Amino acid sequence: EHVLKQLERVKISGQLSPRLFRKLPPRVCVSLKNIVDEGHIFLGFSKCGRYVLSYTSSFYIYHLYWWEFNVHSKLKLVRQVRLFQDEEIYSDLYLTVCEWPSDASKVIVFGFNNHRDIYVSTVAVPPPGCLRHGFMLHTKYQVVYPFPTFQPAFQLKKDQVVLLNTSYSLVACAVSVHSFCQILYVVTDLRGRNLRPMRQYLTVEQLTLDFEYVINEVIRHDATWGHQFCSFSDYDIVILEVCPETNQVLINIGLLLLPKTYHTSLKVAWDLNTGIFETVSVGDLTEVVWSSYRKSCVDMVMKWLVPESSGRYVNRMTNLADSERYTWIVL
Amino acid sequence: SYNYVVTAQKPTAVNGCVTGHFTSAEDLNLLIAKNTRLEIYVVTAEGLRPVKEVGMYGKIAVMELFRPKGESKDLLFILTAKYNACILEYKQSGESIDIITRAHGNVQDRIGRPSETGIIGIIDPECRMIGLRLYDGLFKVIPLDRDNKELKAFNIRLEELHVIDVKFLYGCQAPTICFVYQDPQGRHVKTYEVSLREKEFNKGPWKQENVEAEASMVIAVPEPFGGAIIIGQESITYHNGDKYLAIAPPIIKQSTIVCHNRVDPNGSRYLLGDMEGRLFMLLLEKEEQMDGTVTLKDLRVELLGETSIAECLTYLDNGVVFVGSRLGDSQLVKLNVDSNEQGSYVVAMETFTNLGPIVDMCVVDLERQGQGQLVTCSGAFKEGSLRIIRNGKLHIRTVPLYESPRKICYQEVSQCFGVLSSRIEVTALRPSASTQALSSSVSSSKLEVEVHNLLIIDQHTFEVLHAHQFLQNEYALSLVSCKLGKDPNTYFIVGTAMVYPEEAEPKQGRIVVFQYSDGKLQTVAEKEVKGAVYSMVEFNGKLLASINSTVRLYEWTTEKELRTECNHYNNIMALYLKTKGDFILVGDLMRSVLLLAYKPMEGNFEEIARDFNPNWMSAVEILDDDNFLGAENAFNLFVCQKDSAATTDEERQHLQEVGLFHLGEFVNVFCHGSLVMQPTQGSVLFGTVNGMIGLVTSLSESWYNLLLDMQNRLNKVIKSVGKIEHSFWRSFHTERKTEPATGFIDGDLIESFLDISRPKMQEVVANLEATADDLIKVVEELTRIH
Amino acid sequence: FLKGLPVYNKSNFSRFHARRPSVYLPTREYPSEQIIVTEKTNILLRYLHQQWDKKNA
Ligand SMILES: CNC(=O)C1CCN(C(=O)c2oc(S(=O)(=O)Nc3ccc(Cl)c4c(Cl)c[nH]c34)cc2C)CC1
Repeated sequence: EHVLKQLERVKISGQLSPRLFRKLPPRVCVSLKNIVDEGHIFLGFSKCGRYVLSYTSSFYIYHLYWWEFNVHSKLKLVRQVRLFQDEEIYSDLYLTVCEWPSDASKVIVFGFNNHRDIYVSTVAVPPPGCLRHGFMLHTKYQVVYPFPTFQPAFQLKKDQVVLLNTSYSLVACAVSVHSFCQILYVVTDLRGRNLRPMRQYLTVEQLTLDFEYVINEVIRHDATWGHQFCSFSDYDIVILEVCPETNQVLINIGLLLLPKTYHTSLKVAWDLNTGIFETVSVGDLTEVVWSSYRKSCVDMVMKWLVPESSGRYVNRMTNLADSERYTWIVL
Repeated sequence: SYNYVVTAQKPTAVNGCVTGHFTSAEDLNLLIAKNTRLEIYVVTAEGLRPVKEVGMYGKIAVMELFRPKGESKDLLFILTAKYNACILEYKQSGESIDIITRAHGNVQDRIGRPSETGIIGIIDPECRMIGLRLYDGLFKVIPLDRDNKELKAFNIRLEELHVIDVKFLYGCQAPTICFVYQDPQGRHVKTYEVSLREKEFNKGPWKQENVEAEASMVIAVPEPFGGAIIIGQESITYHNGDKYLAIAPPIIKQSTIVCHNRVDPNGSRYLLGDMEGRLFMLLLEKEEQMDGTVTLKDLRVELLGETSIAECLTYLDNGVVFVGSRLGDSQLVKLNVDSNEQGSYVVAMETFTNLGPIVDMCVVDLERQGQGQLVTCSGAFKEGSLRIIRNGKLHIRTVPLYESPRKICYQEVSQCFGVLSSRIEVTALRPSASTQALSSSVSSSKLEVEVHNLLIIDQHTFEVLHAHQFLQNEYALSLVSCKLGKDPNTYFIVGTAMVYPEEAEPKQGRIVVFQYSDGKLQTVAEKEVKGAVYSMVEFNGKLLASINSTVRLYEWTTEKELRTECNHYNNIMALYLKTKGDFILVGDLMRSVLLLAYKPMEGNFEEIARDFNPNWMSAVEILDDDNFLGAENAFNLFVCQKDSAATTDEERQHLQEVGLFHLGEFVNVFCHGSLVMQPTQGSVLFGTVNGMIGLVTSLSESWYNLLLDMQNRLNKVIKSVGKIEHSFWRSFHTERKTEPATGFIDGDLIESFLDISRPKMQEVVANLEATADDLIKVVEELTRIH
Repeated sequence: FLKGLPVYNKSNFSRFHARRPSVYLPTREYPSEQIIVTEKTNILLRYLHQQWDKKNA
């Protein structure tokens, strides 16, 4: 219905929201022909809309840079990072960066190259303008042949906690600079400023959960078939929903416990505040598979999905358009 | 920078509308929320009489009156825009007025998307619970059991995810809700039986039925009819069990229905208000069933007459109905059994002045003596008027225009108020100030439907001298009156744009310079510009006309034509322009604010600094050469000052927000001036959509610290109805983040001092010594500014 | 559209033809009769806990 009518309607109504402007096409576009580096691979706009991320991946170095953006002026780089330190990468690798819902002091980058390994490293964002403390952690965790699922939205749904599923645990490392989150009641290296100092001051909680121990305890202390099906072969764990209000996480666990082989499911609610608390919430039966469990879990989470405000959301970028500011860069 | 926000004129746009026996069980009361200004009235023989006006620390979003079992008089549930649900009661002991809070507590979820249609609040007819719709997919339910000390609100997932209107049905064993939601197929009606013991919904009765495409509201008919009525554009349907009745009369088709009310207690008569200020009476015809009950045989609607554009209706005793207007003056129209000769059943009795949306304004001093009065542009469609707000209590001269006023700029040489306005044509619906004028002209450029026209108004008597009409399909965007270049005369520069249904964005525009000679306005020159001229402002004698996403400087040549000089394309939508000296302030629609500079040596724009925060600006003002005030869509004020102390190129081009304040109203325009006769250094006037007019004044560091300490001490000694902390109320709040207000002293709270009891005044300064006289003197000095 | 409109008081508005209210600023305050608290527990957790409790019984 045109944009001028919308402005006229806003002037009197007093209600001006981005949603009402969705119908109109983008306001600013960019050719991305002259404003480009030279082998850069752009990853997308920032949540604030003030930078643009990119990486090179020239062993591999895998540098990443910020890019201050202007509608007509050329992009101006601000920062340069390694993001993979002391790691001789002999594989192609797949990068995907994502920012936290509320916290905007750092971003988490992921690397995806018989057993697999994943490179995850946080990088502090440039100061808006202390202004001195900027860090970047590194760490690698190897996964078993049945590689676990990967889902940023719930992994980073916590304000400063990122949940890493290592196929043997659900370690959730929380980093802050400045008093406890993990037990308020995976090896990580230190970097930043081209130095590796001993860890204002930074913090690392790294609270762990034992999947095998939790499953053993649950089956021992629950389940109808406590007189049979001792021990299991393998299992997969997926996070259903994370509740930052009370610091609780939901995990769906599937097993293949056994001359009788059958597939079974399970669920548990782990409370962050009080550590390792496997409060069971479901018990299934063994019937005469992993893809089926994944499909069931995704359907279950979709059924109960509640929309979240645009203010908080885990933006994921990988390889451009800024919906909030109606910006668009065409490649 | 340090500033001081005070309210010159309280808001006068009606937002909330309720009626019920509140003050006592034996007197009718009429309550109006307006914007954070709740007013209590009582119906008397002489008419509505004021009782009290409590100022809640929040924007009233829901008002409901309910009387739980065992209560002599009704309670009052109020939910602010910041989610501060709280039930209130009015207990008076003799001549002492007291309003205790039954219950209070924030009900913000923090994990939900605000609904498109806004906050909806309802209460069960039996008062079993209170239903709140705040976010998509979640329906907060508050139990009302008054036995325990805690009211545990709990959310219930809503599968619809697109609900529009929710209401509690009547005469059901369990509390049910009937609502209309939207799906890709279309809109639908659905019912849920709410359960508090199970904290979940249940399959409701009279299963969902498809509804019209434009269904917009639901009315819950009481017993003995029961059921619900869904009102939609050119469609009214009543759903109840197997019975289903629908009627689509032609009269309704003209406009949509925006408000409703119940006349008869049994729901046999309803009042419907339209966007064109039409009053419809909705009838339900009943028949004697075989069992001996009522079945609502048929439906029918009638046209009572025309009234001011209504945001609410509330029927009062003896046939008089109060019309709560948001885009115009409210009314106390009364229905008449006998029709008028013209065919109107409704005759007005009283009119309450409403400043309405203050689209634009500009202070003038036509009376000399260094005394200024505010001239604004109120009203939206047919209540459009110019309010001459002088200073006595303020005396306001309303000049009706019967058409929407857009802009205003007073020219002193010809002593006339050049004003933009737009009417609606199909041709002319009603006689408007544009239609009748001493002289009229129509654009002769060779370069329903709304007709735009820059018509001039006299300064003395306000008769419209001339009404110039613009090209067909052309919109009048911005207007300015100033002198250009070397010419001795003054022109009426107006920026216009061209609109076509085919395109969704402007692509052609116009910049025309007018001259009002004698009693006629002529076009000396014009310029065609690709785009729409959102805003214009004189800059050092050059017309700094802003086009879509660009800013330009025009030099008025000797050939009396506009020649562009320099441009600055780094913009998303340049909608606001304020200039001081050689500085320019471009307020982007979605890019916060930017500061520019014009270099005479190079004659080109050179961006100097910019605010990188994401904000949706509504108006921008440059308080000084350093402090730039701004107001955003979230009803908050923020001031960002250019920083030169830091010796860094990046820091030099960085604007840091050093002030934050949640004003609580949508600011439309800023203008420099004051209403008093010619401690604080400067004053700025701002107008809101709710009609509130306020002043922003700078303070020295010492005075700001003193007033901040005084306000902090005052908070302890002043009680807030609803138990809402002032710090939380004024704390800058928006979807992205919310931080405590800084650098802004709430003048309204400060003015409360010198009005509190003497022991309270002493307790405020008990150990500050300042005694009490000094505080009173400084407060009176601060008050004297406005 | 005939009229038999309600009359709550036969005398109200009878003498219509033969000023904003004073502001209310309270100094004293009485204890709140009750408090309103939202439920922070995720509804999914509540649903699953209810289902498991029902199964246990
Ligand atoms: C592979 N299927 C999809 O991508 C579909 C279903 C999931 N989806 C969402 O709506 C959504 O995803 C997340 S998430 O945590 O970032 N990712 C995530 C969550 C939960 C599960 Cl069970 C899985 C599985 Cl299995 C793979 N990724 C998952 C959050 C949300 C609101 C995107 C479309």
